[PDB]
Amino acid sequence: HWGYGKHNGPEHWHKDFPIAKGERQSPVDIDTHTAKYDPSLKPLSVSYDQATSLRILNNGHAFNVEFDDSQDKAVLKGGPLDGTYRLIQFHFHWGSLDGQGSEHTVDKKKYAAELHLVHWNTKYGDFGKAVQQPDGLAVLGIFLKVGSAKPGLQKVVDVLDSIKTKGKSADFTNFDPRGLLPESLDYWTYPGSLTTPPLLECVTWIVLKEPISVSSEQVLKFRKLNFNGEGEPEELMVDNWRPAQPLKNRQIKASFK
Ligand SMILES: CN1C(=O)NS(=O)(=O)c2ccccc21
Ligand SMILES: [Zn+2]
Repeated sequence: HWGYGKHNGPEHWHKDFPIAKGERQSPVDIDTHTAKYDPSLKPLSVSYDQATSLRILNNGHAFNVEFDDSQDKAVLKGGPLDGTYRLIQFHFHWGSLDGQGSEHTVDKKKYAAELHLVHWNTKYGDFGKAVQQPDGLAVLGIFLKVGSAKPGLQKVVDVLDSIKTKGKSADFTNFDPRGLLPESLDYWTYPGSLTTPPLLECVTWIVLKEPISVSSEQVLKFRKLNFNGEGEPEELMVDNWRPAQPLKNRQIKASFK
């Protein structure tokens, strides 16, 4: 099945998932000089004060911190969005080396990692219905660079030992995702897709311009995770990123001058 290896990685995905060669695939390179300021874009509204985290899962591709999305508790609104989008999970993509790991790039620059906060449009009732709609999801993407530690990430880092291998999960309550946000909410936005199979074209991407800084020790602990299950040969969970895909007939809009 699909993964990030030589024989099942991104260049192979189109055989099982032909939408991989579609018209609104993600990620993309953000050419900062070609992105156009759109003064009609509103400020983002990130309302995470009542977020209820539940669990952290190694799914064999990344680790997901999952939230209770049975009520409007942590929501994203405003910006390019119409309506209300509920936080369901976040996860990261990262590299084997600090010079790679992000999915989106900025003027071809690759960051060490990228955080995806995944939200679904409440007008579709559930996540599974939302992913079938062109405006079903809103993903807030945040770049990670290596420098000073991010204090609000440490609780995530310290539980990873307990979910080393595929299929392991651990209770992960009371985690505040506000501790993962940079100061500025300036962003770029474009219509795109999930970045792993099934690669559905259901995402409004909102990518923040300001990266967060994490320490080398923090990202090193991401790289100790495993793609494999327990009792299988160890394959380090690294380079779980899809490279930039053709922009095709899309414009990237900027919220800022
Ligand atoms: C699995 N996966 C990703 O890797 N990156 S993402 O496009 O933000 C995403 C969004 C929704 C569901 C799954 C997702
Ligand atoms: Zn992702």
